[PDB]
Amino acid sequence: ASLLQSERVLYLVQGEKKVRAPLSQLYFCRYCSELRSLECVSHEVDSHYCPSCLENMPSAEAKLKKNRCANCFDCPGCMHTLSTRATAYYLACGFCRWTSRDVGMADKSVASGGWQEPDHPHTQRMNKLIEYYQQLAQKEKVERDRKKLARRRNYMPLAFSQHTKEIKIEPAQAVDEVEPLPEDYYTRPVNLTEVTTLQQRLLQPDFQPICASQLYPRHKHLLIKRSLRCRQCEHNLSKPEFNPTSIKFKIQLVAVNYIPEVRIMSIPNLRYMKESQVLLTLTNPVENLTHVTLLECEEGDPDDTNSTAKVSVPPTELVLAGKDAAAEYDELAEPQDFPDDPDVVAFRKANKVGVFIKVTPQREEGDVTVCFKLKHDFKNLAAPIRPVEEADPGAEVSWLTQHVELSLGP
Amino acid sequence: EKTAVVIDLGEAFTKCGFAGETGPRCIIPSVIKKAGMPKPIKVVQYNINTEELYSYLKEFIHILYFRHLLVNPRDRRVVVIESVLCPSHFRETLTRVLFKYFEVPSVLLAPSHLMALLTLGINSAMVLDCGYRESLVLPIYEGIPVLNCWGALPLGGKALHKELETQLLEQCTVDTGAAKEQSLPSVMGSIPEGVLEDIKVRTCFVSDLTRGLKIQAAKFNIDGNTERPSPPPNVDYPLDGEKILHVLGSIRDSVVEILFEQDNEEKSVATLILDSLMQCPIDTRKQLAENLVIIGGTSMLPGFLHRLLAEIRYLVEKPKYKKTLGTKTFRIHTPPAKANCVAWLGGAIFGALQDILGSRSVSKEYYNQTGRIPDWCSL
Amino acid sequence: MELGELLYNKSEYIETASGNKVSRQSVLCGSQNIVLNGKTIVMNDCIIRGDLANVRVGRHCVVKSRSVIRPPFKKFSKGVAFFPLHIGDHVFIEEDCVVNAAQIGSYVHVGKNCVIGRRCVLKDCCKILDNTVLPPETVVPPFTVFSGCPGLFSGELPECTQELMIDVTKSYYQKFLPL
Amino acid sequence: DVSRFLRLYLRKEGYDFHSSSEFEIVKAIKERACYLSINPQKDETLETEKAQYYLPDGSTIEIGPSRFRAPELLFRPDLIGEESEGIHEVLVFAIQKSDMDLRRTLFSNIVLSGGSTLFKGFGDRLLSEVKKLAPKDVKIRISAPQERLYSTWIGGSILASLDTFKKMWVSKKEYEEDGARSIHRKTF
Ligand SMILES: Nc1ncnc2c1ncn2[C@@H]1O[C@H](COP(=O)(O)OP(=O)(O)O)[C@@H](O)[C@H]1O
Ligand SMILES: Nc1ncnc2c1ncn2[C@@H]1O[C@H](COP(=O)(O)OP(=O)(O)O)[C@@H](O)[C@H]1O
Ligand SMILES: [Zn+2]
Ligand SMILES: [Zn+2]
Ligand SMILES: [Zn+2]
Repeated sequence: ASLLQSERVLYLVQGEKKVRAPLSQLYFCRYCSELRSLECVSHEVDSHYCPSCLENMPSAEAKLKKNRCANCFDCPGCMHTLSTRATAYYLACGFCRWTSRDVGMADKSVASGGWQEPDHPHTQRMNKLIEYYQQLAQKEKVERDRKKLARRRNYMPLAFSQHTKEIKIEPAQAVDEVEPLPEDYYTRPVNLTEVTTLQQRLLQPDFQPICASQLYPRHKHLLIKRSLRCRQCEHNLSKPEFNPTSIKFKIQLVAVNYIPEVRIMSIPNLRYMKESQVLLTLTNPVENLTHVTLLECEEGDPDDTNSTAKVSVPPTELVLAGKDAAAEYDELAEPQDFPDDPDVVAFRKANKVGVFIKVTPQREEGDVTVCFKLKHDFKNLAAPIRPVEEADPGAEVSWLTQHVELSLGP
Repeated sequence: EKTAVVIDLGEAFTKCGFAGETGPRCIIPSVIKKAGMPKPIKVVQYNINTEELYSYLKEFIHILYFRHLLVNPRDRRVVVIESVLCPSHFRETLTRVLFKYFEVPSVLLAPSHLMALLTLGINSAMVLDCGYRESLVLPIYEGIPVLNCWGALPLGGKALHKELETQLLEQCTVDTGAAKEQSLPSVMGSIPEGVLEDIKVRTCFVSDLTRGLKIQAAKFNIDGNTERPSPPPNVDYPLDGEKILHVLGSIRDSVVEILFEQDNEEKSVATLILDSLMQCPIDTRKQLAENLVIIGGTSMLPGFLHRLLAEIRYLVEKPKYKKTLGTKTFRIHTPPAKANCVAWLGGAIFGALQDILGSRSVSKEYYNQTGRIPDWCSL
Repeated sequence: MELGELLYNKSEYIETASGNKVSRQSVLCGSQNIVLNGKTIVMNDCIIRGDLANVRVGRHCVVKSRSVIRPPFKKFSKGVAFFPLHIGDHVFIEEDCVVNAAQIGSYVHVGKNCVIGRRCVLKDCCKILDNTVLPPETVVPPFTVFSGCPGLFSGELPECTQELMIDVTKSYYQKFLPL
Repeated sequence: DVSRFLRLYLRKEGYDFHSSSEFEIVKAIKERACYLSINPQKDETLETEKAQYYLPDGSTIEIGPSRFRAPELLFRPDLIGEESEGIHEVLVFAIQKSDMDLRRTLFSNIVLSGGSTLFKGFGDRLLSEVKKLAPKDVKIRISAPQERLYSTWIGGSILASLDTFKKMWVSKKEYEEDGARSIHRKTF
């Protein structure tokens, strides 16, 4: 993904918004015939979990607990998951040696149950204001409803019947003179250790304190398990109910697991001329493909193009064997030996075929970029078939063109 | 119905959380770390192409709705707090991102000043908003914002950060750790905005009116021989590990004065209240004066509220404002949440009102049909 | 380089046995307790100490040069002892990297010159970036990237790591041959 | 006030003119590019060209919809929130306040003066806005001179030249003897 530079050769997406992304990041949509990007697809929320103590919490409990773990804590000074140490328990960090004793929080007899965050200072005033505005909003709703049904009736405010407990909040008292800056600030050395930085100030927003002794450790933030759903298609992919300590997908779907992935095996000279060898591995068990197209003339956004890649080669039938094969186990005649193609095809191993592209570098100053279209026989299986019961000839016949953009090192 | 989310996109920091809460859940720098870019690009930028702005806001809102808040965007409503006279194309884009990409049920474009008034409970009050870009004031009288008597000056965070950078480069004394124990000037051509902001918050403070008025005349040096008050002690600040910048005591209490300096025009952060209040209707004068509100993170700076209220009462006695605003009692309101998170708290208090929210707010079905967001400009 | 893995020619001196290749330059003081079941690679000047260990490594494990894998000591009131670490399947430890980690999960790409702290657990399908410090007793979830001197959540990985990482470690092993 | 309200709309387009010097170039922007639409609602729905204006420094600014919806506040000052009649209203009200016999002749003789009538399509809008308020089938002639800005002075220049002016003005010795009223009583 990162070790090999997947962020070089990119695949194009069809729709409203055109995007150039690596095949590793993209997803293939099986309901229809069009691969779509992580940007294009809509995101959902499945499950919440703590990154320290991996515990799958339900959606209801998260809303009550404000998307936080009760047991785990993150240090305020540096941003790292704290650890309980005994002597009878105090909270301490590994990276920085900030303790819970420093700020002056008393040690608890019970390990987890004892620790808590103080109640918000303006929580009582809050509820009183909500209830005042709630009652006041309810009056406007009744007024707006009464006005709307009178318009809908269209009786011109005809008086058939006779027309027409209060909550009163006291408004906050305005101070005559606000407290001045203490005379300590004048003629006193300022230790930058004692006062807190903006980053660690703002992590505790309810009462962001200037001094470090006031700054208490906040609960550790819960992380999210994303599930993707498309515009046209319904489902796409999702994750299990035990995503904590699991790398399994409930429905595995990705562009590399359907569309044939292209990789630049060899990179030649960048001095005005060369011959680059690229591989075209298949992922499907049995299929056919072809890199025939030259991306037309000024069509399909070929603005990035800074070279003329010929790739004048007819289709080559490659197949993947999901099994541990030996070094040159058997030599097939019709697949390998019959299309010898010594100039075009470099090598043909198991689920692998090297192809020579004749690029024209140094058309611009530098940063050589090549546009070429790749075709493949997509066994869609859109119609109802149990273990390939249906023939799926019309599906296999369908030729899907992916506009690839390979970027040479330069 | 579900508890509607509140977002407040600012140049420096964005406030995020859920309605009917004591304060915002997440507050973070309004930036995004794009691959290739060493410094992260700012998400809100006025006067750029729509497509480039659309991509930045799409990237940012995604981070807010998944990494910071954990909730589906399509399920529950939005309460977008944005200041009055926010650029047209920016607000149009922000809504278009929420309605098209995320497919939110309904957005409510509340003005920050009217939201700040709800938190106190008082129906009428003057509201000063000392933000990053511009320090804006807007009188709110019994629910109606008075756009006629608006006021704005570029004396916020950005103007203060720039002033600090200028002063530090003049009196530049850093200990690199390479025979740089001796005072070394301007080793680095520019100082990054992240450092300048941290220096401002920790080192620099707002002086008293009496001491400040002397500092103004001192640096001017208006036919006087060393008429400055005794500064605080010099604070040593680390830059990128090894390099230790010695911050001069004069810089700490002089950097702030650019806000409260008259500069001939008679245009300070203090004057902007009195300039607006004098332009207000004659009946509204005494009610607005008595109910002052000071929001924005720039006013959090230590001893700002005392200097402002003092500087007001001094500028009152000045002959221009002496006639109209002579015998007026200026009293400041202390909001429940902190000065930075007053704007957000209003939107949450408003978001808790499910019945009024749905009616006032613009539904997606209306936007998809029309493609016209309602504004204070003509329809 | 552009998806394709590049050639690396090894010298004559290297201990090739049952698929497992271990550079003779690289000392592994404590050969008894350390175990390499699969076709593992250990590059030159690397350390795998047997300080009361049980260092089990993967099928296609890779450890680049100047890199150390030492077990951590558990500060227990009952008895202070070195906790035996278990490197997962298809693990890629990058060059000049320090590892004091207990239980490193399968299909992981540990970055270059990155110090992992004492008693540090890593779950499967994660990636630590280069010049990063994971503090002692930290956990990293699957499909995650931890970075910075603090060592905290930077973002998420590509969905296809389980399938992709197999190609990387196996290709490197296959491409890494004698001159 | 139109210059002040244009500055507000220019900040709503995203261009600040905070300085007192920068207020002068807002007055220049107004004077250069600001057209009064006959129907304001139709021009708002229509997508603007966004005509570029060049500043003294050299920088370009796209004004867009602020161009036409700024001077509209003359004809409809309730939009911003200023309690006034309006330029179309004050003209009609002034005629309607006068005696019934003169109304027809006063509608038949209207003269535009000053600089805040030179707005492009001012006469076109005013004629339309006056007609609907004024009585039906009444002849409304809004006779603008070519020198509207300098009309007030030219009048004084003609008045001053006449021998009657010699009688009208107040002498320095008259002001010393008569008192303060001298200037007020001779005014008319
Ligand atoms: N707690 C604080 N203490 C001191 N200064 C602060 C604090 N929070 C923010 N600031 C400063 O004041 C500014 C407040 O800007 P803010 O109101 O968050 O942005 P915006 O005006 O774009 O909504 C910040 O840029 C920062 O420089
Ligand atoms: N060509 C013009 N187009 C639009 N507005 C103009 C034009 N010329 C002047 N103005 C406006 O009219 C003002 C001039 O008013 P003026 O006629 O001098 O008033 P007075 O009659 O009191 O002397 C300018 O400040 C400007 O706002
Ligand atoms: Zn689809
Ligand atoms: Zn936890
Ligand atoms: Zn810490």
